[PDB]
Amino acid sequence: PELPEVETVRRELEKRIVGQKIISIEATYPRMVLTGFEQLKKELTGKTIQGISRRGKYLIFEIGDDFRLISHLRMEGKYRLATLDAPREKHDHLTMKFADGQLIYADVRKFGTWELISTDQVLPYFLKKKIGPEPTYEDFDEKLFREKLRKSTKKIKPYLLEQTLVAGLGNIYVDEVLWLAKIHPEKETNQLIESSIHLLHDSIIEILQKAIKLGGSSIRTYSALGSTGKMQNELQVYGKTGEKCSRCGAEIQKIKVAGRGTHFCPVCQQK
DNA sequence: CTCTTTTTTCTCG
DNA sequence: GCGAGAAACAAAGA
Ligand SMILES: Nc1ncnc2[nH]c(S)nc12
Ligand SMILES: [Zn+2]
Repeated sequence: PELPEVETVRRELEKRIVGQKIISIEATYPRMVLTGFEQLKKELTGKTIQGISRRGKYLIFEIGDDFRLISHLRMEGKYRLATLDAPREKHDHLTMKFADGQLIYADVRKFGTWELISTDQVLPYFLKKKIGPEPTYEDFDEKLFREKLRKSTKKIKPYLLEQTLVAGLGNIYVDEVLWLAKIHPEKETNQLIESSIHLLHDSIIEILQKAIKLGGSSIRTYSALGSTGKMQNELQVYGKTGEKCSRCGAEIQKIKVAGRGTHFCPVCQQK
């Protein structure tokens, strides 16, 4: 998932599991708990979920006053709220069991991670990761964004994907943002003019906030939190290779940029 | 059978 | 410090 999908999961979890006491925690893939599974099971069993927050693409469970469980879903991670008697599915790895149901984490590729850290170590954790600002008008300052772009010779798409200029863009939304802002993904950032940077800054906020409002992109929408998204119906370029651009009518092209599949309109996004 | 395709963090030169 | 490519892993399609 990208930031809008993670935010959708966050909202659903906030509505449903806040106030729930964890009865037990089980793992079939304990290796994904980077801070140690037995240690996490010992610390969190019997504790109450107080809230769910998010930073970039990271989900943060607030459990008791002193613990935070940092979860990253990476490429394919999925949570679901299931009955206590629900059968196990092939790629289910972890479960938090409550008195009236359970929260199951599944991940085909086993890339997702869990890390148990203390409340006062959350802000240093994200400082160490060098995560950039949230994509909001309040936190995403265009003036610093402009200065960072001016100083670099990096290509705009991979630089945006680094999460340092702004947090939360992944392959789908970076392609969508660059098409909306009429910028070629291989454009060197120090070549961008002030007006293009302004459009890019606002397009990042607008696309991500629209995707959040629509419940994220669910191209494969089934039996998991955040699966009822409608943003996939609003995609203009991502996965639209060979289809026509809604603005000019040229065919959308797919290329490889820094190892990622990249979808763009060659007319609207001049090299 | 092989090769390619689908977030983060590393090695290598 | 940099870019390129690989690594973690599983599965589907050409
Ligand atoms: N954390 C990242 N660093 C570099 N490139 C990236 N592409 C995506 S998606 N995430 C990252
Ligand atoms: Zn176009």
